[PDB]
Amino acid sequence: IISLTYKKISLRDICLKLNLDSEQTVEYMVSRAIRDGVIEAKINHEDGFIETTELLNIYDSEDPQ
Amino acid sequence: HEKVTIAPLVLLSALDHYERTQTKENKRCVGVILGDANSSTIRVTNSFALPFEEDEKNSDVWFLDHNYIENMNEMCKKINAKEKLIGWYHSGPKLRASDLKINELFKKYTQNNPLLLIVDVKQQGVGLPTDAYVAIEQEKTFLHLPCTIEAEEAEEIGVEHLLRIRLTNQLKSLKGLQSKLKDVVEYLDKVIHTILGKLQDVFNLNNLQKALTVKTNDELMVIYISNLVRSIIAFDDLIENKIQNKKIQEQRVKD
Repeated sequence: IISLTYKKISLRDICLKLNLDSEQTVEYMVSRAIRDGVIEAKINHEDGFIETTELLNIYDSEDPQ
Repeated sequence: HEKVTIAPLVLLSALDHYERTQTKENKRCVGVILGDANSSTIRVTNSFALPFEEDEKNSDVWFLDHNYIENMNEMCKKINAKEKLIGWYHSGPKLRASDLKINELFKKYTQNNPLLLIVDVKQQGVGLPTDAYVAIEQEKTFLHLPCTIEAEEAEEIGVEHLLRIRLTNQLKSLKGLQSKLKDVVEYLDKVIHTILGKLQDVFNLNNLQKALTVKTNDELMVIYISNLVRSIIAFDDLIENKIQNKKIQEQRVKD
């Protein structure tokens, strides 16, 4: 839900909304769901935010066919 | 450019002159066609057959009787005054070297550009074997025009009495490719210009079609969208028939 809100969101701001423990716990949970193609995003450690890799625009692809 | 349209009366006549004449020993049957070439669409409403003899080993010896030209003219003018000589046809698809010499015989009789008609009696090709060439200034070159069939109740009706999409097109594309394959192989054996000039333009105008594939699927799903609502409407036809048949069942039980 929080990933579909904003494309670029800070790492520490995620633990503030869900009242998580630390940043090391949320780091594993975000990269866990992308194995099945759930979140569809990437985590930038040097930048400091999690960018969503979904640009939509599937009208140019063959998937709906 | 212009167009060529031929009624099946002329097509069947040219194909039936081979068996009646009993032409053998790999010879040709030459005949004359009538129609109007003045318009953009040439329509051939009549055809005939003339005796023709030419030596195979000598291409400089040819004979054509001109009495049949004057006899058919006096015969047609007393029947159909709208028919004039627009050219002549041959008995086979393969072009010979005598096409330029025969063109000089009818240039005085014909009042327009002589039309060169090519009809295959063997029908070893695909689709329409009939070809139509137009001789213009090159010395002289033959420009080919697409041949069609005349749509009228004076011809196609008799065809229906005697006789009674892409899959065919893909087989026609193979015929054009095999012609270019044999042309390149036979060219290398004779060595180690107009064909090579137009050949390189085909490749550069299906690896290039992959660049528009991103924009090709834009209108491809619209077909499925049009087919999605097409299939849904099909249920309204079948379900209504089920309701109609259900009411028929109630009428038979009560009867």
